Amino acid sequence: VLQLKLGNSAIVTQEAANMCCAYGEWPSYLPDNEATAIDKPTQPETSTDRFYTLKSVKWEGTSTGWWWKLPDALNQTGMFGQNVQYHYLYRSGFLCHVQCNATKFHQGALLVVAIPEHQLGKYNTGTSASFDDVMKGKTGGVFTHPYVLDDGTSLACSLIFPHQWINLRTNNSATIMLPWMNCAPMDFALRHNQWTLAIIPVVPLNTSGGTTMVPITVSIAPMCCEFNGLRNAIT
Amino acid sequence: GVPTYLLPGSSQFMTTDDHSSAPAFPDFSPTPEIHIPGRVHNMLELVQVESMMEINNVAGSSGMERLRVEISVQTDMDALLFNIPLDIQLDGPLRSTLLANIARYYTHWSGSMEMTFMFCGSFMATGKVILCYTPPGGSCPTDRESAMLGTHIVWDFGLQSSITLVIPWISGSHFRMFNSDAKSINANVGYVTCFMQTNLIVPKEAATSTYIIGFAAAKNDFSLRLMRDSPDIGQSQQLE
Amino acid sequence: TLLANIARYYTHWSGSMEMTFMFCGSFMATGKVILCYTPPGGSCPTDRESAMLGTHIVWDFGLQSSITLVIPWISGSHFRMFNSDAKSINANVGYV
Amino acid sequence: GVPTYLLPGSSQFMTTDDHSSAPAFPDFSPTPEIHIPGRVHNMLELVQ
Amino acid sequence: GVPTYLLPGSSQFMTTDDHSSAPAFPDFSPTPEIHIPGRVHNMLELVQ
Amino acid sequence: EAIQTRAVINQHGTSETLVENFLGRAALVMMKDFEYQNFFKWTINTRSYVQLRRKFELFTYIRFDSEITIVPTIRLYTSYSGLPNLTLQAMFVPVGAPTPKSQDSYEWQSACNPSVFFKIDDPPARMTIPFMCINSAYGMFYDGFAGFEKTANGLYGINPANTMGNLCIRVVNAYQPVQYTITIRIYLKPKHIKAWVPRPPRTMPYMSIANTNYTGH
Amino acid sequence: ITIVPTIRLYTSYSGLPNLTLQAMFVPVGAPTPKSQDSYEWQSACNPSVFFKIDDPPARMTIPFMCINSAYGMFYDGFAGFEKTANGLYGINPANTMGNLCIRVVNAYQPVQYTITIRIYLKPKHIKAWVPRPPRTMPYMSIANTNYTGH
Amino acid sequence: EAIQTRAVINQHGTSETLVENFLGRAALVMMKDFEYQNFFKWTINTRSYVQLRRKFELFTYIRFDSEITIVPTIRLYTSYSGLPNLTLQAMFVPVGAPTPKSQDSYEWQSACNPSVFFKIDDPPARMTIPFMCINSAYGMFYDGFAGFEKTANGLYGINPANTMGNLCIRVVNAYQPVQYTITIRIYLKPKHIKAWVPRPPRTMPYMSIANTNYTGH
Repeated sequence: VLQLKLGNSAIVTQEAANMCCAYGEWPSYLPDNEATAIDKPTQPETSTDRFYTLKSVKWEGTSTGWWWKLPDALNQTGMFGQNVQYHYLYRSGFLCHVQCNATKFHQGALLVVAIPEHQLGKYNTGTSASFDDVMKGKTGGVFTHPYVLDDGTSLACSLIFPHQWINLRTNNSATIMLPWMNCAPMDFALRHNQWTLAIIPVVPLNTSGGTTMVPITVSIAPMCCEFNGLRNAIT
Repeated sequence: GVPTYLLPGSSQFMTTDDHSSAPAFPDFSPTPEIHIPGRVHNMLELVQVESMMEINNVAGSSGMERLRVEISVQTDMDALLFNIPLDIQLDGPLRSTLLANIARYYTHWSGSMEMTFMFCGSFMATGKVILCYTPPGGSCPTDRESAMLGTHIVWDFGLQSSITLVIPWISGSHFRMFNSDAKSINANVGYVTCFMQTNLIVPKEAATSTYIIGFAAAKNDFSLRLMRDSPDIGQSQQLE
Repeated sequence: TLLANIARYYTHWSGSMEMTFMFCGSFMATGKVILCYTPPGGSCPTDRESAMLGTHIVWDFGLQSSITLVIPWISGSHFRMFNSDAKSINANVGYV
Repeated sequence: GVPTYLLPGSSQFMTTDDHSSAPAFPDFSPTPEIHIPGRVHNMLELVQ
Repeated sequence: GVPTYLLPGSSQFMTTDDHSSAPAFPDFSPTPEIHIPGRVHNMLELVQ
Repeated sequence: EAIQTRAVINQHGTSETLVENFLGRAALVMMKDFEYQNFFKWTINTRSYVQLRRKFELFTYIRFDSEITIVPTIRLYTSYSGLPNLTLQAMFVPVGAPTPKSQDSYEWQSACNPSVFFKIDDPPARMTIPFMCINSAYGMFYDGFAGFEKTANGLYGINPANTMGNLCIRVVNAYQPVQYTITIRIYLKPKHIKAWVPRPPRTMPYMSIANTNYTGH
Repeated sequence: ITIVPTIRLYTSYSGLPNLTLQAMFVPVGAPTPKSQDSYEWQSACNPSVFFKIDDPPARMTIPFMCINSAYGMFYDGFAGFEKTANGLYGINPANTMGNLCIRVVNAYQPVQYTITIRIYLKPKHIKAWVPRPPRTMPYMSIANTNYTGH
Repeated sequence: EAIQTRAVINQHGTSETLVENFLGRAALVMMKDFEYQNFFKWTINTRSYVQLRRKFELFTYIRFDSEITIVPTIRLYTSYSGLPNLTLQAMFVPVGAPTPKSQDSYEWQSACNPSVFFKIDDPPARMTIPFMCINSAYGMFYDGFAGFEKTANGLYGINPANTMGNLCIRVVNAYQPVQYTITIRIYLKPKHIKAWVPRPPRTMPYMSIANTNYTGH
């Protein structure tokens, strides 16, 4: 049993921390040669680099799945939320951790997939999704049609995205490290999301004499937060 | 001056020509390229990504039910579990894979294929199943004995939850006869079939019904040729 | 300004800006004023306390008649949405 | 540019001309040639 | 002669093209340039 | 009834499945008619037709230069078969410039918008538009909003930086006595393609042009 | 392939319209158009040539597109085992060369005209194998090498 | 109602803001019609249109060669759509030479004024006129008078050395039976631009073409 410690936050894991780096890239920083032409960002290596543990969700036998949009999930939580609300430019990676608590008599498989630029869609309508439909904060969303990933694609081909499998008879943890995913060096946190952490129950949770409900714990830690300077001298 | 003479097709516009053109903004200086992860150089990199199959071919099953095959204590040894025709152009479990969707943009394909199956039962759930490979032109097995008599692996999913099959070679194309209107369809290039060797054994507290999911992808020797239009959507009539 | 008139001939602009203020009172006239800089996306100050709490210089024009401010970065462009007729205007990039 | 002037028979199509043409499938990569016995290089080989 | 074939946009006139043209006065010998102060090479010099 | 045939597929090499060749095909992106509104105006996009849209939506970020070939055709009405050799003007208007409203609007002499003058009986006009986006690559998908205003909240998935510009085509020649219809075909061939972050293919019918909504079948 | 079009009018001046023509090559693995304004004319994968009547004839080169290493001038066999294929002796589906579809992009003009199309084929990079006795008897069909008297 | 959006503008380099590129755009400098006076006559200047004039008035002295492209269009009246392929003659007359007064005047065969013969159905005519000024550079502004005569006193700001010459365009073909209107578009692209002594931009509406007077708004 090892621990994942980041700043003043620590998470105890079940040694299954075989981290999956998305597209084989570690989140590092804005490169020097890409920062000369744009505004100079500082590096607040403050408490922003800690795990934020959301409220546990209930996995039932009829669950369709849950998704969280980043950085929208942390936009109103802690020092990261403060820095987001006070700075107009941001750039950070993420380290999502998913854990499950179940007995040896439970069964089920979760597909923990990190979908970049997941433009959510609707069903039998022409009007686009409203603001409340997309920006769900730390509560997160719920899939309505997980078979199509709520966007008209296929969950079967979603395996091409950075993903991890949680098979209750093999492991109960997933760890996906997400680098900066954008077409611009930095971006605006308040009205644009880079990643969407989805947890789709491909195989339903089942048992005969079990609890019929197991908790799923999601912990997200911004990795290399960088914001615009708010204290450059004007002399 | 230079004495020149014009050739056939001098003023023609061919949609597949490769010529330089006149720049509209000679001094624009576009936006510098920055590093974006996950670049793709070859479309073949997409088909080697593992993707789920719809191994449940029972009629009436829809949505997520198509992605899993059920093993229960009521299932008797021996019974046929699922059958996967290894043809990526007809309706079958392979139709939903990334490999099939990409290959539908091309006409001829050849190479090897990787296939993986995952048992998603409880921890103490145990049992044996037989995975069989039939080469192209052979007869699909009809019982456990025939499956055992061919190329096969006896899979004990109680011990390990993942098994990987390596298909040696699949191939196919699209054909059209010369002076006939009869349709020509590529023949089958084999099957992969599962037969129950022993009945499922589970504890009292565990569930009596389990599931198996499957994945499929191509190897690094796969190839495609003669890009065409995918008929996946269609529905266009008059080039609107 | 000349900068604005020239930049109106172009679409995208970025870089730093210099700014100077001159006090043209009498010789013995004296006093203190506060010059504040608000970065893009911030709130424009509404009183002296808020201005002092941000990036600022306390300018005593009785001593020196010229003060120079260096703006770190301004940026802007012109935008047009794809399938909508709604007008798109670049957001504010700060105040002085 | 290059000052050029057109010649007689500039736009003509002669059935026996020998000119390169525009490829319709620039990236097709045709089927590799395999050895087939009994190749013929000259029609004179037939009359002997 | 040189076998040539015409391309799309052969006779078009694009307002932003950069091609040499025919001089109307091939032997005019314009007025020599003299030094005039305050030359401008870049429009960026104006905004500073 | 179908004949079950087969062939020994002998092939090798991967140069054909290159992304530069996958998306580097000149495809028809728009086809419009106007009988001498009174002129052709269309914002350039690759989502007009479902096939090209499905091909392009296989990646999240794509950066490419645009090659445009304009193929005009004219059909007369009511009586000889002599098609007039009219002069056409195709002008590219970037995002930061206004577009014309009428046939003789002032924007046709912008002197900053590139324009092409070409004739009906000539080879089709062709010009290359470079990568003009404010970002490093176009976003095939955008999970966000343009701004914070309530107006922008109805524009989910629309990034103003992803617009490609306007192509306005008119007949410079005045109104001839005869009646004619002009058909314009626009062919777009991407060049120097770079693609990032491949995505699952679309499997469901499209319900609109700017929301990725889905319906049955 | 060189396409040579000619137009003759009906009923009254001698002014032949300078129409635009579209010749598209459709490989074996693609559908062919059914009408003048069918959707396949904008395939974007079938190569197409746009050329005018009063221009030099269109010309494009189609490479060796057969699935085999060479075309079979003769085939002693059947496409498959189905009873339908048994009536198709000597027909190898791999030997088809594709379809050439040519249309007038210009709409229906008021006048009436007839378009004549001539297709010229010049093989390049010829390689031939296994010479055969020449045909000495009249052909009875296009796909069976049957023979009759004289 | 306006959406307050923003983008991370990433750019570098100054090659676009070069003066050679700032004033080196081919702009429409004149557009005139004549129904077969009876021919096109116009003295070349860059003050005809307000936009180009405002751009050029940003400097005091400019020296450049002139590239001229003539784009003719013909529209018929009253009945087929067959536009005649007429021959056009554009002749450049320098300042020291007389200009024609009628269609068949003697100056059309000057043999010292350069002339271009081109057809309607051909690519537009194009010729380059070098720097023909008597001074080292053109004067965008002139604070003085041509002479001391009382006639010159009404010509403030007019320097006779700053005239660029005359462009006379006619139809060589005789009067056809049909009635037609010819539209001429003149495009001027400066080359080898050199500019001196930048000036404050014009901020007020122009009241005339040769006095830099100003009025309200």
